[PDB]
Amino acid sequence: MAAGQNGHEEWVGSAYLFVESSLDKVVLSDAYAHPQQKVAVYRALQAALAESGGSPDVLQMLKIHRSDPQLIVQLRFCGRQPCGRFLRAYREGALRAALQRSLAAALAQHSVPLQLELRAGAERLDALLADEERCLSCILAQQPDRLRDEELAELEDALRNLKCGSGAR
Repeated sequence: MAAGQNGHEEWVGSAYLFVESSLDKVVLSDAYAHPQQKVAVYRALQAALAESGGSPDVLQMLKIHRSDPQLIVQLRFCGRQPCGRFLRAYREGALRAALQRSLAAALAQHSVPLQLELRAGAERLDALLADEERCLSCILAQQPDRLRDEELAELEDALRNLKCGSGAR
């Protein structure tokens, strides 16, 4: 156990994710326009991150951005441990999306190909799979902005109290 001066170790930034079903007959982005849908999607996306290593205590969504025929979601980071799981789990999530397309016909969908892309700077999703250290430089290069997300922060904080996982029994 060594120690002396107070280390700062500050690692936090914002990342943009694009989610689309690759379908031009359904306008999914418009559906997220409604506020109730954004909040409902808010909990759905939060649970999905836990599977990839994005717990609501370390990784949270700052806000949902809607632009063009795609959905943009802002993510926040703080712990390095859950950060490595976030990018490593991202590759696995993309593979899972391919399964949904084959399962679409099997269940009741002609085809629902969904995919996630990362845009943190000049490197895209294919530019982050090769080097993992670079993704941190891009995500950390851009500072977050809570000036316009003050209302969202209260909404996610209220959501935390409603959810009670890890029961004592």
